[PDB]
Amino acid sequence: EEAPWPPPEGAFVGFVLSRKEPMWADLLALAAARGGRVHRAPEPYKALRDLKEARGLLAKDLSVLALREGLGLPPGDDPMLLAYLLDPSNTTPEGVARRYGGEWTEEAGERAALSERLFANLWGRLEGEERLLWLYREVERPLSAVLAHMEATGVRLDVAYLRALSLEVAEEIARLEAEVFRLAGHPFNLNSRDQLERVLFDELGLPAIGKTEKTGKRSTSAAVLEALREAHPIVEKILQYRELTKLKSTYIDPLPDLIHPRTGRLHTRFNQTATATGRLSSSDPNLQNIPVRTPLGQRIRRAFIAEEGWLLVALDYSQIELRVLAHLSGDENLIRVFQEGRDIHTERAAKTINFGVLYGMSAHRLSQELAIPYEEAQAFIERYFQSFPKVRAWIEKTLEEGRRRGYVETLFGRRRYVPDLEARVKSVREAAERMAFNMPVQGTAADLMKLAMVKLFPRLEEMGARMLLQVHDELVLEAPKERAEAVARLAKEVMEGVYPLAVPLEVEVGIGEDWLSAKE
DNA sequence: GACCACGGCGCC
DNA sequence: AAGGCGCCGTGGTC
Ligand SMILES: [Mg+2]
Repeated sequence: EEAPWPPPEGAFVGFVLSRKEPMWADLLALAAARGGRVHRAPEPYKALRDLKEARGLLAKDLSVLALREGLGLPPGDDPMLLAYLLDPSNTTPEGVARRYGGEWTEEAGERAALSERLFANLWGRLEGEERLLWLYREVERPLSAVLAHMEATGVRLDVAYLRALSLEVAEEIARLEAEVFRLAGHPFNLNSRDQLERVLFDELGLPAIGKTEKTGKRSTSAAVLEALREAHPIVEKILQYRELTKLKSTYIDPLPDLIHPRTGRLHTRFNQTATATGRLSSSDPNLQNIPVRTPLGQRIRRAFIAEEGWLLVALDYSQIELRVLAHLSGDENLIRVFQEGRDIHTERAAKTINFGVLYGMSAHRLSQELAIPYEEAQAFIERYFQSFPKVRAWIEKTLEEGRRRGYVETLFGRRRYVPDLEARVKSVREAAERMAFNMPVQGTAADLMKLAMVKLFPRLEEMGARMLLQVHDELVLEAPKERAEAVARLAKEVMEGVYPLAVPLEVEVGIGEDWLSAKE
């Protein structure tokens, strides 16, 4: 089938990177397949200019690499997206190939022919799946182009500020470490939970409460240590040591070393086929779990800044999952609460209760994750459902359907297969139930945010603004100072009106020089 | 160098 | 708020 480069327009592309991150990868090889032919590019970088779109497996990644090189090469069809819609457990090329009629190799030509062949089969599987096709055409496929922009754009980071902060935190860690070592009566590796275990529960003879899941060792987690916060001063130091080292090792130290030499910015990856619910994920590095709660966490978030002459615009959906719950269940009362613009919670304290049913929390975990009366905690949970009968009925209906079909679905029909709903082991069955009825909620919220990104992106391009980050129910944009206000106002409207529900969606928006101040 | 499992923990 | 994730250091292996 081998023919000379270039391929005819519309061909399926195959490509090989030196490493998984497209912003950092060397393009080792490039090929394309179509009409019973395969075309291999003599020089991949040059040949990249001959393509009009990236059609094939991992299309977005190639598109990002093209953007890095200053080329406009939007991602198109991608068999990975079709398979992910069919079954969100389809997360890798390896598995999708083996499942739908091929083998994922390390040769571009074969990857091109594979892309073509797999697209043929998958597109066949999606016939009759009207709603899955809608998600593909209206959400996933167009979203892939938005994600490519975000990845290639990156976000600015105050490196010098983080470098200075590292030295400050290092000294405080030293202070905690030396103190812990004194109390232990000896020095040990504080980073080793095994060594720590022995020191706390054997040597210091402190009470061992819970056990680890897989190996049944005596846990040293924060939930456990919290309880011993008064039973020994060493516990206090250990918990402070944990926060500082976690944030230093995970964010403060690594991030500055990841600045791209061409862009001068930090670039993450937004993985589009990585979760069981339809959410995006972020990696290399993960920019969806940057610290925000503690004082030191806030210091770190301040390092994410706007380019000179620009401002960050931060938009957050308010309680989107609860609003989705109101819609899906059709519960009159819950719906009323939002319609009348009242704070559902008043309708961390009583909030744990309201945000509690979204995953069926343990009535016992209410006296712990909220410190209540325990026995009396499992007594108010009935009133919750007494006032929201349609919610219980919805949960019940969801599970019943999940058992019969073998899957649950979001408002738009995104599916997740949950096979353990009839497991004969209680703990397993019940864990499965929690996954099952959470996904229509978390998944619908993901569908909505994705659709909002798809609608918003073209509007931002028109205004010379950029989309930088998504954090599940949040967006961070970057706009020129003279257009920031207009951008903020427009984005809010797009997000709030993405897909009208039985209840309004509300969005909080802020503008600032950095990620933290942009909220306040 | 590389991979993995685990406990642990950061965010939504 | 913390079902859904990704990264850390440790500990073990090849
Ligand atoms: Mg794990």
